[PDB]
Amino acid sequence: GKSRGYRSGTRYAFQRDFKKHGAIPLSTYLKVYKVGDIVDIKANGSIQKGMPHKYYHGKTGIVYNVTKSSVGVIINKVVGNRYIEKRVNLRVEHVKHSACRQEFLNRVKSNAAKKREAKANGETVYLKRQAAKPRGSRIISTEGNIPQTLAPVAYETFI
Amino acid sequence: AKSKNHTAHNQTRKAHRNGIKKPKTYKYPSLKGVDAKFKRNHRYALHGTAKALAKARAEKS
Amino acid sequence: RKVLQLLRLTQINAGVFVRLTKATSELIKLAEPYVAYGYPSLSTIRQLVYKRGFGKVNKQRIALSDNAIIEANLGKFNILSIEDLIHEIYTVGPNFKQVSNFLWPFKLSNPNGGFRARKFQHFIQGGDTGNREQFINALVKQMN
Amino acid sequence: AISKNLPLLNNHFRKHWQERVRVHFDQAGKKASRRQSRLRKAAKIAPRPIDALRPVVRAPTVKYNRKVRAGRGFTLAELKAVGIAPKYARTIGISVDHRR
Amino acid sequence: GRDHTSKQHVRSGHRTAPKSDNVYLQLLVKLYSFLARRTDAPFNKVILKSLFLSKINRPPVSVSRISRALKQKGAAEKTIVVVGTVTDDNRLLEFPKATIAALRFTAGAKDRILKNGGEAITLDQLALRAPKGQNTLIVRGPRNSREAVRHFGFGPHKGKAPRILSKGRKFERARGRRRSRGFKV
Amino acid sequence: VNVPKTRKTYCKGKECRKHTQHKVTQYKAGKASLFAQGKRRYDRKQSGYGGQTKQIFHKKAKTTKKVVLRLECVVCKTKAQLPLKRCKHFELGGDKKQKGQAL
RNA sequence: GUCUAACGUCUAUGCGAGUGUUUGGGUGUAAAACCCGUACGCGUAAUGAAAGUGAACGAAGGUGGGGGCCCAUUAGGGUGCACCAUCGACCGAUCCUGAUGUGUUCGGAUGGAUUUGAGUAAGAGCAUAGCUGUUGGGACCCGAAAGAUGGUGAACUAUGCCUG
RNA sequence: GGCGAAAGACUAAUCGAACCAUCUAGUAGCUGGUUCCUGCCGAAGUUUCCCUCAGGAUAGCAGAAGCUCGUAUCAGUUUUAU
RNA sequence: UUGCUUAAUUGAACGUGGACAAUUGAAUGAAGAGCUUUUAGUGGGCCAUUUUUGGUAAGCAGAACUGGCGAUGCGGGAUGA
RNA sequence: CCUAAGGGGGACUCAUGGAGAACAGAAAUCUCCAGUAGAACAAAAGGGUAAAAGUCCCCUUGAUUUUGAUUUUCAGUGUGAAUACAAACCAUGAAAGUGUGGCCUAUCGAUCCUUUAGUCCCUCGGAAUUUGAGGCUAGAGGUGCCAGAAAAGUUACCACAGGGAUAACUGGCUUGUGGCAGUCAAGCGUUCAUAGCGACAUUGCUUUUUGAUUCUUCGAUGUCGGCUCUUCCUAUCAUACCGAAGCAGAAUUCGGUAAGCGUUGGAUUGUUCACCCACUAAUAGGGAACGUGAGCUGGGUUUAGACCGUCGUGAGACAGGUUAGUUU
RNA sequence: GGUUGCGGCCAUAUCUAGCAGAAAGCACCGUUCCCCGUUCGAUCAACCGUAGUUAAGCUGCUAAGAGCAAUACCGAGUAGUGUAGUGGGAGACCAUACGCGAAACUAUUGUGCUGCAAUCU
Ligand SMILES: CC(=O)O[C@@H]1[C@@H](O)[C@H](O[C@H]2[C@H](OC(=O)[C@H]3CC[C@@H]4[C@H](C3)O[C@@]3(C[C@H](OC(=O)/C=C/c5ccccc5)[C@H](C)CO3)[C@]43CO3)O[C@H](C)[C@@H](O)[C@@H]2OC(C)=O)O[C@H](C)[C@H]1O
Ligand SMILES: NC[C@@H]1O[C@H](O[C@H]2[C@@H](O)[C@H](O[C@@H]3[C@@H](O)[C@H](N)C[C@H](N)[C@H]3O[C@H]3O[C@H](CO)[C@@H](O)[C@H](O)[C@H]3N)O[C@@H]2CO)[C@H](N)[C@@H](O)[C@@H]1O
Ligand SMILES: NC[C@@H]1O[C@H](O[C@H]2[C@@H](O)[C@H](O[C@@H]3[C@@H](O)[C@H](N)C[C@H](N)[C@H]3O[C@H]3O[C@H](CO)[C@@H](O)[C@H](O)[C@H]3N)O[C@@H]2CO)[C@H](N)[C@@H](O)[C@@H]1O
Ligand SMILES: NC[C@@H]1O[C@H](O[C@H]2[C@@H](O)[C@H](O[C@@H]3[C@@H](O)[C@H](N)C[C@H](N)[C@H]3O[C@H]3O[C@H](CO)[C@@H](O)[C@H](O)[C@H]3N)O[C@@H]2CO)[C@H](N)[C@@H](O)[C@@H]1O
Ligand SMILES: NC[C@@H]1O[C@H](O[C@H]2[C@@H](O)[C@H](O[C@@H]3[C@@H](O)[C@H](N)C[C@H](N)[C@H]3O[C@H]3O[C@H](CO)[C@@H](O)[C@H](O)[C@H]3N)O[C@@H]2CO)[C@H](N)[C@@H](O)[C@@H]1O
Ligand SMILES: NC[C@@H]1O[C@H](O[C@H]2[C@@H](O)[C@H](O[C@@H]3[C@@H](O)[C@H](N)C[C@H](N)[C@H]3O[C@H]3O[C@H](CO)[C@@H](O)[C@H](O)[C@H]3N)O[C@@H]2CO)[C@H](N)[C@@H](O)[C@@H]1O
Ligand SMILES: NC[C@@H]1O[C@H](O[C@H]2[C@@H](O)[C@H](O[C@@H]3[C@@H](O)[C@H](N)C[C@H](N)[C@H]3O[C@H]3O[C@H](CO)[C@@H](O)[C@H](O)[C@H]3N)O[C@@H]2CO)[C@H](N)[C@@H](O)[C@@H]1O
Ligand SMILES: [Mg+2]
Ligand SMILES: [Mg+2]
Ligand SMILES: [Mg+2]
Ligand SMILES: [Mg+2]
Ligand SMILES: [Mg+2]
Ligand SMILES: [Mg+2]
Ligand SMILES: [Mg+2]
Ligand SMILES: [Mg+2]
Ligand SMILES: [Mg+2]
Ligand SMILES: [Mg+2]
Ligand SMILES: [Mg+2]
Ligand SMILES: [Mg+2]
Ligand SMILES: [Mg+2]
Ligand SMILES: [Mg+2]
Ligand SMILES: [Mg+2]
Ligand SMILES: [Mg+2]
Ligand SMILES: [Mg+2]
Ligand SMILES: [Mg+2]
Ligand SMILES: [Mg+2]
Ligand SMILES: [Mg+2]
Ligand SMILES: [Mg+2]
Ligand SMILES: [Mg+2]
Ligand SMILES: [Mg+2]
Ligand SMILES: [Mg+2]
Ligand SMILES: [Mg+2]
Ligand SMILES: [Mg+2]
Ligand SMILES: [Mg+2]
Ligand SMILES: [Mg+2]
Ligand SMILES: [Mg+2]
Ligand SMILES: [Mg+2]
Ligand SMILES: [Mg+2]
Ligand SMILES: [Mg+2]
Ligand SMILES: [Mg+2]
Ligand SMILES: [Mg+2]
Ligand SMILES: [Mg+2]
Ligand SMILES: [Mg+2]
Ligand SMILES: [Mg+2]
Ligand SMILES: [Mg+2]
Ligand SMILES: [Mg+2]
Ligand SMILES: [Mg+2]
Ligand SMILES: [Mg+2]
Ligand SMILES: [Mg+2]
Ligand SMILES: [Mg+2]
Ligand SMILES: [Mg+2]
Ligand SMILES: [Mg+2]
Ligand SMILES: [Mg+2]
Ligand SMILES: [Mg+2]
Ligand SMILES: [Mg+2]
Ligand SMILES: [Mg+2]
Ligand SMILES: [Mg+2]
Ligand SMILES: [Mg+2]
Ligand SMILES: [Mg+2]
Ligand SMILES: [Mg+2]
Ligand SMILES: [Mg+2]
Ligand SMILES: [Mg+2]
Ligand SMILES: [Mg+2]
Ligand SMILES: [Mg+2]
Ligand SMILES: [Mg+2]
Ligand SMILES: [Mg+2]
Ligand SMILES: [Mg+2]
Ligand SMILES: [Mg+2]
Ligand SMILES: [Mg+2]
Ligand SMILES: [Mg+2]
Ligand SMILES: [Mg+2]
Ligand SMILES: [Mg+2]
Ligand SMILES: [Mg+2]
Ligand SMILES: [Mg+2]
Ligand SMILES: [Mg+2]
Ligand SMILES: [Mg+2]
Ligand SMILES: [Mg+2]
Ligand SMILES: [Mg+2]
Ligand SMILES: [Mg+2]
Ligand SMILES: [Mg+2]
Ligand SMILES: [Mg+2]
Ligand SMILES: [Mg+2]
Ligand SMILES: [Mg+2]
Ligand SMILES: [Mg+2]
Ligand SMILES: [Mg+2]
Ligand SMILES: [Mg+2]
Ligand SMILES: [Mg+2]
Ligand SMILES: [Mg+2]
Ligand SMILES: [Mg+2]
Ligand SMILES: [Mg+2]
Ligand SMILES: [Mg+2]
Ligand SMILES: [Mg+2]
Ligand SMILES: [Mg+2]
Ligand SMILES: [Mg+2]
Ligand SMILES: [Mg+2]
Ligand SMILES: [Mg+2]
Ligand SMILES: [Mg+2]
Ligand SMILES: [Mg+2]
Ligand SMILES: [Mg+2]
Ligand SMILES: [Mg+2]
Ligand SMILES: [Mg+2]
Ligand SMILES: [Zn+2]
Repeated sequence: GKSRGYRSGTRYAFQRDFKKHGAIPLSTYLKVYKVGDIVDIKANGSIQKGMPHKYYHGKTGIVYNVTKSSVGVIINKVVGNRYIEKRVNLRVEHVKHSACRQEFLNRVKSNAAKKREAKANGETVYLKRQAAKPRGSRIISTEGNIPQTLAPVAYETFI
Repeated sequence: AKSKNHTAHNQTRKAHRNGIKKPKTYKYPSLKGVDAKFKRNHRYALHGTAKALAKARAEKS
Repeated sequence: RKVLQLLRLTQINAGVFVRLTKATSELIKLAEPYVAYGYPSLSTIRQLVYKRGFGKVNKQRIALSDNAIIEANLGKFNILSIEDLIHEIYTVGPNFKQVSNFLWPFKLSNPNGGFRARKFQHFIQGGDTGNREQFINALVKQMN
Repeated sequence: AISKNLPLLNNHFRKHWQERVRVHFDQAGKKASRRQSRLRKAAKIAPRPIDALRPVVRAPTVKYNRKVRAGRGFTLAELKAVGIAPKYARTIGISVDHRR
Repeated sequence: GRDHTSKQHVRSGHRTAPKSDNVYLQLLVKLYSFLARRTDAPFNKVILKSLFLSKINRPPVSVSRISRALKQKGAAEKTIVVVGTVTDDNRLLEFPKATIAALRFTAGAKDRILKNGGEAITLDQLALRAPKGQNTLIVRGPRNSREAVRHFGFGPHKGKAPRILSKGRKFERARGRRRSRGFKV
Repeated sequence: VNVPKTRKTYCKGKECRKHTQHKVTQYKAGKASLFAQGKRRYDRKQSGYGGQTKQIFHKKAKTTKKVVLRLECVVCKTKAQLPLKRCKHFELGGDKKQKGQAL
């Protein structure tokens, strides 16, 4: 007999973290979610109402609806050869703001401040990010660092 | 008799000939499922908003 | 396969220029079992561009037989000559992307003198794939 | 047996329908013979008209009330009003309807 | 061998000629094949393309739509171009004086345009008074009001029209359209 | 299963439109009338020759039935029906549980 | 892998809020061609089980895009059909409210509702033809073991009888 | 139906239901076959339902017709952040 | 702007007006992107590396990813899906 | 399965251990300390839970009403189940709040028909009244093969369409099993591991067993055995030449090269196999489509006739016994 | 800086054993008519701030403390793993090549930080 129930295979996924069981710290209930916010979904095993399905555990999406104790999140789920918009109702215990917004919103502010300062200075500044490039030339001083010559060591048994 | 029970072989090939395609995004998403109390009120705020803007342009004509 | 397609390497003995960053380096690492690559000398670049240099103009593979073709397609990037293009490639310039994408992938022949006894193993282990660094110049001399 | 997005049809061809196919090849021939018979009847009874005088009557039902068409015969009251006996009227090219 | 990043030997997927063998429709494309080839005016390239379209791709344009199109601000004397038939609308209370260039006019449309002081010219007459399509306004008919589109994309909870021959309470109204008869889709 | 003989639920009658006290009774299927059209059609179909004309169910699988409560409002006498889950045993207004007593 | 009846998509054509002459009538150089019209079919209104009711707040709506056209002068602005996403308005059903009134049980104004329709929102259809696809037909061609109706056999043979 | 000292035997080389003609071109998810050339594109044996398991429907894979547009913003890939 | 929300002049959503101009905010590629209708065949599969289950095992039976054969000739493995 | 084992609130803290108290003891009841849950939460298991979700107490019926959206299975159809709101009416608590059944993951059911409830509304079509009937909305009566026919057997008298998509021979992979052989050497062998043996282990070989599988053959490869005849293998029974011995002789046993050469006559049995009698130098074991049926024979098996026993109500069944049964 | 009330993160804050703690606060502490709750004013309820005490709670310090946290020329580029070859090996398995890279172990260091309001030697 095959078993494919709603919470099948969630033995470890829906567990609380080790030494992190019990009551929810109330910052979870004090956070404010607005329509358009990006939130990660991670199911709390101790709150059984409003739990996401195991598919959305570990997924990240956008809030589209705000209710008394829950938020609505839009997830794009792959079904065959296209994506389908899934609209999941989640209590805020299973939701956390995505930390990817605050870095990108910070890169926008930093770009704006430098650009307006080069404009103030009558100069130019380049803002496109670049991947790490190969390192330049350099000179190695040997004062205190004359090279030590190594050789492969013979075979030994240590038991 | 007895046959093959299940296999996902060749299924990712079939999904990637023309699919695994991201849906298009639009400036206004559909508001299906948003709270009815807000949605009823969002109707009156927009209709009234349209009234104020209509009068401002009717002056400027 | 997708990585090689994105490097415009869609046939055997096809050659392309890559500016080493981290993104393009990890790309080449993905294609490593199927490519031989290395650090090209200035003369190797010149020989490639002179003999097998073609441009992509309105999606067509056109021989670089006159500096006017190069000017008409890369003058907004300050390339007015075949030597401007070679200079922009060799000392990787601010417009390396446009200049290298305008260049159609080089279609080399097989080496005169052959490959090693078995190609598809790293150059370090006696094969041909992976980074050979300065011996790519000898290989291009064999194949171009 | 059922396939695609198509309308569901009711094609009543489960009997021996091919034994009961009437193809009207003789449309033109019967038209011509009808015309010749009609000419024959006219030359037989000339100059008396081939058509009896028909009354004018309202069409029944709520759908055809507005329309008026040719009836079958003039009522006995109508013929009485013009001083023609029905027995005599049938002999002078007038149609009678005892039912209306 | 090649690792093809796209399908090889693919036709463009656009009409390059009318499907029609009407000799007079191809004479107009011959005029606009020349115009699209030589004037650099974007109007002429659109007309040549529009002359290739099929019948369902050239919906009839009512004379009321042209009336509403002429009611745009600063459009009272623009020249209306309809690549197709312009039909009449007996629901209008009034029609302006207008110049309309079309492939065809219906009798009511032609009478009403000329009765109200307007002109009903063909597209070749247009190409002489406006070889670059200056001060024009192209009107296209409704493409999605066609009956066949009612049944396109039919499915559960899709709200389209079933393909059905008869209409009534006994025809596809019980089970699957009603919660008292099972479910509703 | 033990259900009290009274209950305070919503009354849908227009006069009440509120929770009233409702008498609880077990619903009983009425006697099948001989002039329901399906019985009229069934009797005509079975007549004559041809044998049994409609199917007869045999392959019983359920061992219970859904118990239905008839809730009649004491204010307006409007009846309401509530189905319960499948129970093998069911009493109305039985002896309430006594927790703590000995065997 | 056919023909036919009825159909889906696409395309060409005629006319177009209409369309279809051919049931029939006229006519004829006679199954042709030519001509005629009342009706009728489909379309032009939907929705509800039904009684029934029945489509403009507005320039027949607003927003973000939108080819083309207009003014410009890189840019920018105006106008923006078709079409896309979205929010509204209107008609029918359902539920709620229930004005003046009244065959005092009828009437249903007004204002609403995460409800609902194969609807409106300046018509798009009708008709002919072709390929392809659908269903019924023998149905791409050939093929059962069987079932039914009506008839012909006891010159073989089984059994009775008659005469040898 | 007959007939059977009984074998399901015999009933015109036909018998666990004769022969003749018709219904009848009986039906067949099963066999077999299915007729000229070249050009371009080009699969599936997987999902769900089915007295479903040699079959259908359904989605997918494929072709064809195109239509709206013309670099708009996409990717069987990398980088960075999370 | 609102008939929702706040003790509120607080907020929510959608807006008017103003500021930030081509390094408009990583790489690489892009025979361009988006969209629609309709229909065929198919719905027995098998193999190789690796992960892997039953089994002493099997040229056995069953799954995971990819690539193949099927549907494919050509050079090599003598011969061989 | 549950009127609470549902809902709300409140109070308390569980398993277990130590130290103590008449009868009283390992277990009765009482006390303190310790006690992260080592318990309890209907039922499988997992997750979850400590001023609680557990234990106890108080009050209750939200296990109620109208319909929409969503998640899982998914075709993004149905069913089941669940989630978050909208609009009511309520319960509880000082309150914030919570409550749309069971802490979460299983605990279930279409069309047609009937029955009940609701609206007391629409229709019975020439017009009314009242019965009756028919409509609209929600439940119930059920399909467990659970997307849901109404259903007992036999055929050894048999038929048809097919299938090597699938069994009964050979053949192919495997070699558990069967058979044969090694290595290590604790023991046996009067002493003495290895003359001859050899446990516990362990590595193999073979395809003369039986399994396992289902690749070939179902538009057919004649299925047992015997007779006849040829050939091949060696894991050698005899014969030749030799090595070893717990080889005095005789006999015997172990081994090497060795398949050149032979390996029988009979009673019973269809037999293969078996078992006896007897000769013999010896009466070894096997393969060749389990060699060999257009070579035979046809005793067995396996059509139809028939008998018995057991089984079956019966038609009939038996891989049980018996007899007769076309070898092109 | 101490202290109280309400807290955020929820052991660098916990556990065990000692010792210390000014001022204020907190606390133990006294009483039972009243509201209230118990077998028991022990808990809960109410009253007094009067009669007493820092003994306890609490706070801080001590401990090669247990536990916890952080760091690393610690272990270890080890185990494992993505990719490659007509590499090795009868096989079991192993080496190499381009990449990614633990856990335990060991050593060292640390033992709450802090928001709003009020108050104090
Ligand atoms: C004696 C007996 O046991 O046989 C009865 C038969 O007599 C009975 O016939 C009834 C007959 O049944 C039918 O014609 C079918 C109607 C619906 C189908 C089926 C039978 O009932 C189902 C099955 C199932 O529920 C039942 O089973 C119904 C039981 C029933 C009993 C009495 C009256 C009505 C229904 C679904 C819930 C829906 O209804 C349905 C889809 O299968 O209907 C007539 C009105 C009755 O007169 C008639 O009852 C009598 C007295 O004879 O039907 C039952 C199914 C049988 O079990
Ligand atoms: N009047 C009903 C029938 O109509 C038939 O004719 C119908 C068909 O010939 C023709 O079919 C058209 C089709 O060509 C066109 N491309 C699309 C259109 N929807 C179809 O019409 C269809 O829908 C209409 C209702 O809208 C039905 O009445 C009609 O039967 C059906 N064929 O449209 C006609 C409209 O009825 C026949 N004359 C006959 O069977 C009968 O008269
Ligand atoms: N530091 C680089 C790494 O990149 C990793 O992932 C990067 C890519 O490898 C990965 O790409 C995956 C691709 O592997 C997978 N096969 C398909 C998937 N659609 C891609 O996903 C990505 O692209 C989609 C749109 O295509 C976007 O939603 C998004 O940028 C990202 N999820 O997603 C990232 C690119 O955006 C991880 N994010 C993380 O380990 C780390 O950031
Ligand atoms: N444990 C942190 C998780 O790892 C994520 O991503 C980590 C891995 O998943 C990711 O691995 C990527 C892989 O996704 C991708 N498909 C292929 C890529 N080669 C891998 O990257 C690997 O190699 C690159 C250099 O080539 C290194 O920079 C990287 O550290 C290494 N893991 O590299 C990251 C190394 O930390 C994110 N870094 C982080 O936000 C997330 O929480
Ligand atoms: N209820 C019993 C049935 O009623 C029959 O007669 C009934 C019918 O004439 C009529 O019943 C109508 C019916 O026409 C119609 N098709 C359906 C409608 N729901 C019925 O209505 C009836 O039933 C509902 C249900 O509870 C009641 O609320 C209501 O008071 C009652 N009139 O009203 C009568 C009952 O008041 C017979 N009396 C009886 O033989 C039959 O079994
Ligand atoms: N030697 C083993 C195998 O034997 C096979 O041949 C057959 C025989 O060895 C053996 O057949 C036996 C038979 O020996 C015996 N005397 C009678 C038995 N009815 C037969 O078959 C029996 O065994 C087979 C195999 O498991 C199964 O079908 C079943 O258990 C049973 N029918 O099993 C095989 C199939 O029946 C293969 N043909 C051969 O290639 C292979 O070597
Ligand atoms: N041929 C091979 C061998 O011959 C052997 O033969 C046996 C005897 O015939 C022989 O014994 C001797 C023989 O050595 C010698 N050279 C000749 C003498 N006549 C034999 O004598 C033997 O046979 C005679 C006659 O029948 C008897 O009377 C006497 O009892 C018997 N010992 O030696 C064996 C002792 O029993 C055996 N049959 C056997 O080992 C084997 O078959
Ligand atoms: Mg629950
Ligand atoms: Mg299958
Ligand atoms: Mg299965
Ligand atoms: Mg040479
Ligand atoms: Mg080629
Ligand atoms: Mg319209
Ligand atoms: Mg909808
Ligand atoms: Mg019908
Ligand atoms: Mg339901
Ligand atoms: Mg009768
Ligand atoms: Mg009778
Ligand atoms: Mg009858
Ligand atoms: Mg009958
Ligand atoms: Mg029945
Ligand atoms: Mg029965
Ligand atoms: Mg008409
Ligand atoms: Mg219409
Ligand atoms: Mg209004
Ligand atoms: Mg409405
Ligand atoms: Mg409703
Ligand atoms: Mg009323
Ligand atoms: Mg509405
Ligand atoms: Mg046939
Ligand atoms: Mg027959
Ligand atoms: Mg029959
Ligand atoms: Mg007869
Ligand atoms: Mg005789
Ligand atoms: Mg008789
Ligand atoms: Mg017999
Ligand atoms: Mg005979
Ligand atoms: Mg036949
Ligand atoms: Mg191709
Ligand atoms: Mg079924
Ligand atoms: Mg099967
Ligand atoms: Mg079949
Ligand atoms: Mg087959
Ligand atoms: Mg098909
Ligand atoms: Mg199919
Ligand atoms: Mg198969
Ligand atoms: Mg098949
Ligand atoms: Mg095939
Ligand atoms: Mg190949
Ligand atoms: Mg070859
Ligand atoms: Mg070989
Ligand atoms: Mg409980
Ligand atoms: Mg309770
Ligand atoms: Mg509590
Ligand atoms: Mg423990
Ligand atoms: Mg324990
Ligand atoms: Mg809705
Ligand atoms: Mg669904
Ligand atoms: Mg569902
Ligand atoms: Mg389920
Ligand atoms: Mg529920
Ligand atoms: Mg309240
Ligand atoms: Mg509530
Ligand atoms: Mg409910
Ligand atoms: Mg079930
Ligand atoms: Mg039911
Ligand atoms: Mg019913
Ligand atoms: Mg009943
Ligand atoms: Mg009924
Ligand atoms: Mg009547
Ligand atoms: Mg009545
Ligand atoms: Mg069962
Ligand atoms: Mg079934
Ligand atoms: Mg099923
Ligand atoms: Mg048998
Ligand atoms: Mg016979
Ligand atoms: Mg087979
Ligand atoms: Mg073995
Ligand atoms: Mg041994
Ligand atoms: Mg000894
Ligand atoms: Mg076999
Ligand atoms: Mg054969
Ligand atoms: Mg033969
Ligand atoms: Mg043979
Ligand atoms: Mg030997
Ligand atoms: Mg010897
Ligand atoms: Mg020999
Ligand atoms: Mg003998
Ligand atoms: Mg014998
Ligand atoms: Mg054998
Ligand atoms: Mg044999
Ligand atoms: Mg032979
Ligand atoms: Mg023979
Ligand atoms: Mg034989
Ligand atoms: Mg012979
Ligand atoms: Mg025989
Ligand atoms: Mg015999
Ligand atoms: Mg016998
Ligand atoms: Mg016999
Ligand atoms: Mg027998
Ligand atoms: Mg005999
Ligand atoms: Zn009431």
